Amino acid sequence: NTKYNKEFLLYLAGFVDGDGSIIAQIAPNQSYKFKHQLSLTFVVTQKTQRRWFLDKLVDEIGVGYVRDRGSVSDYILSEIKPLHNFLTQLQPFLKLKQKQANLVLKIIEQLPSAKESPDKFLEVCTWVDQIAALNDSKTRKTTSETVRAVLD
Amino acid sequence: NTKYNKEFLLYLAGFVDGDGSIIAQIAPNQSYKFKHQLSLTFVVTQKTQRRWFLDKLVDEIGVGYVRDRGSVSDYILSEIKPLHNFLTQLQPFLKLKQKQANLVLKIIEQLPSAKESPDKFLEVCTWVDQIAALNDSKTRKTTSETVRAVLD
DNA sequence: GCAAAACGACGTGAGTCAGTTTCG
DNA sequence: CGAAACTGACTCACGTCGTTTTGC
Ligand SMILES: [Ca+2]
Ligand SMILES: [Ca+2]
Repeated sequence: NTKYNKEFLLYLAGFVDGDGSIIAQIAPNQSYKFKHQLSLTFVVTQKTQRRWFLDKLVDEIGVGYVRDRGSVSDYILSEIKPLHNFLTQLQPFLKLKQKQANLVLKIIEQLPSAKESPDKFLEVCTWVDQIAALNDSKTRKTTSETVRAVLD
Repeated sequence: NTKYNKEFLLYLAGFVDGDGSIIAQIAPNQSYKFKHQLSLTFVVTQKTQRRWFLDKLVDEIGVGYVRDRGSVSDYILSEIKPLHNFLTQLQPFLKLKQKQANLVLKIIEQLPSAKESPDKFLEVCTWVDQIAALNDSKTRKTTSETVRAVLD
């Protein structure tokens, strides 16, 4: 559990509100109990000629990694534990994505419960819909309504 | 000559490195002694549905305004001296556009003498080429090069 | 004659997902 | 099984200028 400097968090919260992304997804995957994986992702996108900035975040956040997708690169942090510790500290400084940040935090906290019950998992999927709605979601396919139909 | 709150500046700098833009332009205009106006502009672009964020900036920076362009809107600050005061205080916290911010300040401090000497005017235009160089310039037409219309 | 506002647009540089695979 | 990586791409939401006009 790394403790982050407020100055670094204040700046990062602004950069995140600008070019960052707090994403919650429901991925159909037949190897999971309820046939769907609950995926959470903290992302920061930037032109690849500026990847040093993203490479810099890896070092300062102390976790995560950068992937190059061509003309653009992404800083990615998926690990649940480090994501919770990070978002807890960043959250109070966010202005545009504070809500989704808190929704993610809530989900990580209900993960073990979600795995125990179909109605809890369904409820959590509902947390996901709200995050998507808060974002500028444009190509979403799997919603909680998709997960419900899975019943029988 | 307002003094801004440190934390407000930390966040804004991040947001600026994210969705902002420090623009320097040489705009051809016959009413000017040297046939070109030196234009400087601080801009923050955002989806129109999130215009509220841009309106809040107007109040917190205490100068400037927001313009609508359809799906997107912009917070714009062109006033030379308030811009200088603003950038001076923001500059120390920028990480991706700190260079262009300093160039703009340097350009401002030098405006009064560039109008005096044709060669000074050209050197300062060099400053705007540099700023464009630092940004992700893609549709630029007027450079210190074209300003060699001075040779006459 | 120049500061500052108005108005418009190119070509991305992002955001926000989807789908498939890995392996403790 | 399930956390986390890996590979992929749609649809913009931006960035970064250009031209023209207002106005003291
Ligand atoms: Ca943005
Ligand atoms: Ca950006």
